[PDB]
Amino acid sequence: ARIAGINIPDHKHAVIALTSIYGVGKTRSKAILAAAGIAEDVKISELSEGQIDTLRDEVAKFVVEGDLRREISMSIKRLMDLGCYRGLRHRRGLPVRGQRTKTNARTRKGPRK
Amino acid sequence: AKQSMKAREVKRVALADKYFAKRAELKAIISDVNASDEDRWNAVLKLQTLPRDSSPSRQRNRCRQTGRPHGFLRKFGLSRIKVREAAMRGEIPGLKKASW
Amino acid sequence: NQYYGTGRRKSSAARVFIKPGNGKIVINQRSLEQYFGRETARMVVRQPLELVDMVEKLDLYITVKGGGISGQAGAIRHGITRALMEYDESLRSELRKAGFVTRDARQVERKKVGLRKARRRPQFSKR
Amino acid sequence: RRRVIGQRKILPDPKFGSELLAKFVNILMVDGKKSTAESIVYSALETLAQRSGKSELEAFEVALENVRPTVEVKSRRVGGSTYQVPVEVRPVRRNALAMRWIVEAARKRGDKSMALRLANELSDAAENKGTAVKKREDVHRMAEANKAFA
Amino acid sequence: RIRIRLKAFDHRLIDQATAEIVETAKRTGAQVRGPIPLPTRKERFTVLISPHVNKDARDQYEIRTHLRLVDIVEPTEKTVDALMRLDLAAGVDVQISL
RNA sequence: CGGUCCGGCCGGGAACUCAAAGGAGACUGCCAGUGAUAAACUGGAGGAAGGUGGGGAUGACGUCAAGUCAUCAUGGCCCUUACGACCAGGGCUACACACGUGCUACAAUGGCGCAUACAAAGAGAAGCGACCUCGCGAGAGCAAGCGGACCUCAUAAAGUGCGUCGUAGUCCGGAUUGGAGUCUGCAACUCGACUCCAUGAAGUCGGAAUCGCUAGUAAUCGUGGAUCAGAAUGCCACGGUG
Repeated sequence: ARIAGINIPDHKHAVIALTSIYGVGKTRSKAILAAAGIAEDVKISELSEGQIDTLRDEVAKFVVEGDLRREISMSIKRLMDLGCYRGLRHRRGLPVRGQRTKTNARTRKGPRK
Repeated sequence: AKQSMKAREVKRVALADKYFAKRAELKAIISDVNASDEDRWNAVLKLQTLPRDSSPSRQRNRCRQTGRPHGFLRKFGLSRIKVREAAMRGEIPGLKKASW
Repeated sequence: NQYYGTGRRKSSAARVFIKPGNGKIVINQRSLEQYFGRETARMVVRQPLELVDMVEKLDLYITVKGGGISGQAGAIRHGITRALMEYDESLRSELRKAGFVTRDARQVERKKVGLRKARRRPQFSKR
Repeated sequence: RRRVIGQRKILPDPKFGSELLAKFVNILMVDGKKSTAESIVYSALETLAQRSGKSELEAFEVALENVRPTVEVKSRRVGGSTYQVPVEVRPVRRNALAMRWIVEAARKRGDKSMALRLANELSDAAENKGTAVKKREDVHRMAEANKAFA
Repeated sequence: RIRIRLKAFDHRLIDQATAEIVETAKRTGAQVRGPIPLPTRKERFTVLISPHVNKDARDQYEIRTHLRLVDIVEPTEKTVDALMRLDLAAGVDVQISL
C-alpha cells in the first residue's frame, strides 16, 4: 500500500501495485527489492504501515506523488500573474516550450473542425 | 548596391579604429558584475554598449559588384555568374575550362 | 621458377608470389598456420589455392595494403588468380570456368549539369 | 526493348561451393550490410538438427524444395486483350521468390533468435503447416478462377 | 641561406619558370641547376549557366596551384642584384625570402 | 641485395604502389550467323576492357501576348520639410481555420558496457591552435609548430565478437516537464545555439491516391566543405557496405 501513491490494495501483500501509478514503472519495484533487503514473507489479509518506508527512494530517482505532480507543474507560480503571455497561453490550450501555436495543436487544444 | 550601405561600410572602417581598438583590456575588467556585486562604474559599463553598428555584428564582406550577401566567391569578390564572364576573358588568373 | 600477380579493390592493393616445392602460407610477415584463424575473411581467399593445394609441395607469400578485411579479400583473390593462371595453362582454364579472367573496376561515374546528389531524381508534379 | 543481358558475375559459397547458397544471403541481408546474414546461414543448421531438416550435407538446397511458389497473376495481356490468367514463374526466379517467402515468414515469428525461427519454418514447411500465408491467399484464389485460359 | 618563391596556376608554366631562372642562373655564374617540385594543390569552382532560378545546374572550372622555393646555400655579388633584376615571365608570382 | 632494438627501420634500390604528366591496346580484326547475302546488325573466342568501349563537356530551328519594375536598366505616374537615410519600437510563430516536401522507431539480424577493423574529400597568421591541467560538459587557462606533404582541425560510423534484458505498448520509442550551466550579442522579453537531468502521451511498417533505379545503379551508415557576432539533419561533396 501507499509508498508511491495513496492506494490500498485489498487483502494483498505490501509491495503490490507499486507500479504504473505515475512516476514509477513496472519492473524496478521488483528488481530493486534485493538492494533494499526486502523479503516476501509474513503475508496478512489487512493493511500495515511504516515497515518498507525505505523503498520510496529506490522506486523513484528524485520524487513521487506529491511533490512530483506539482513539481512537474512548478512554472505556473512564476507565469500566471499580470499580462504575461506565456501565462495566458498556459491558461488557454496553447503550448509554452517555444513551439508554434497554430500547427501541431490538436492534441493540446482538441480535434480538427 | 545601395549608396547608404556603401557610405555606412566606409563609416564602419573609421569607427572600428574608434570604438573597437585599444578598448578590449578595459572591456575585460568592466564586464564583471558578480565578483563584488557593487555598482561603482556604471558610465564605463554603458560605454561598452556605445558602438551599435561598427563592431563584428552587421559587418558582411558581400559580392563586390552588387553589395549582395549571396552567390559569390570571396577569393575573387565576383559572383557565380560574373566568374564565367571573367574566366571567358582570361581576367581571373590561371582559371580555365579544358585547354590543359 | 617464380610466379607473380597483382590485385586491387576499392583502395585496397595486393601483390602475391607463388613457387613450387614445400614452404609456408604467409600474409604481411605473419603465417596463416596460426594468424587470422578467427577473422571474418579467412576462407574467401583460399578456394583458388585448393586447385594446387598448399604447404606440402607449394610456397606462398602475400603482401597487401589498405581497405577493410572484406576489400582485402577481393584484392588478394585477384593477386592469387593472376599468379595462378600464370602458374599453369590448365589452371587458367579452370579459373575461366569460375569467371576469374576479368578485372573488376566498377567506378562511381560523374554528375552531369545538375540533378542534385549525383543523379537522384526528386519528387513528382501536382499531378 | 534493347536489353538482352549481361547475367553479371556472382561469387558462390566458399565452403559449400554453391551459387544457390550465396544467392540466399543477398535476400537474407538488411540495409546492404550482408555480414549478419553470413552469420545466420549454417548457424540455422545446428538448430535444425533436432527437427525435420532435409539433406544436412546440402544445408538448405533441399529444404528450399519444400517451399512451393508456382504461379503469378495481375499486370498481364494475352492476344492483345486484358486477361486475368495465371502464368508460371521462371525456374531461375521460383527459388529466389521461395527465399523471400521463407525469410519474410521466419523473421516475423514472435519468439527466439532467427537461427531458431528459420529452423522452425523450414521444418513446418516440410509438413506444409508454416506461418505467413494468408497475405497471399486472395492471389491463390485468383489463380484458381480460370483453367481454360484464352 | 635564402629561398626564392615561385607560384603558378599551371604545371607547365612552373617548369617554364624553372627553366627561365636556371637559364638566368647559368648567366650570373652558378646558383640553380635542378630544384625540387614540392607537393601540389587543386582548387575547383562552380558557375551558373542561367543568371536566375537555376543553381542545381552548374559548370566546373579548375586551377592547379604549384609552389617552388629553389633554396640557396651561398648567394653571390650577382645573386643579390642581377637575379633580382630578372623580369621572368607573365602569369607567375616571384618573391625573395629570408 | 646488405645490416638488423629484428621494423620500410637503417643501408641502399626504382621493382610495386605512387605524384605530376605522356603513350600503347581495338582493326569487326578472327570464327559463325543475319540481311534487297546490300546498306546495316548479332552471338562465340581471346583481352583488364570491344561492335558510337562507357561516361562527361559540346545547346541548330525553336515552343508562348513564356518569367522579371525584386538581380539590373528605365518611360508613364507618385513621395521629396518625405513613402528619402537615420534611430528606437516592432511585424513575415497573434491563433478562432490549416497543408506539401522530407526524416526517425515499430527489434532481438535489437537496447546497453567493453573488446575490435578499414577512409576519402579537403581546410588554416587580428589563422588552425598543441603539450598539460581544470570544468560532469559546452568550454577556459595558454600559446609550441606551420605558412601551410617531418605543424594544427581530426581516434568516421555502420560492420566483426563477448557479457546482459526479453515478446513485457516492449528493460525498444518519443511529445510533454522544471531549472541550471557554456559561447556570442544593443539585447537572450521572445521562435538563440551548445550542455546535464526527471516525468514517458503516441507508436505492432499505417485509409484513399502515389514516387525512384538496369549496377557500383537502387538502398544504407558516418565524415568534410561553404554560410557564420551567436545560430541546421537543409546546400554541395566524399568514404564504408551493396
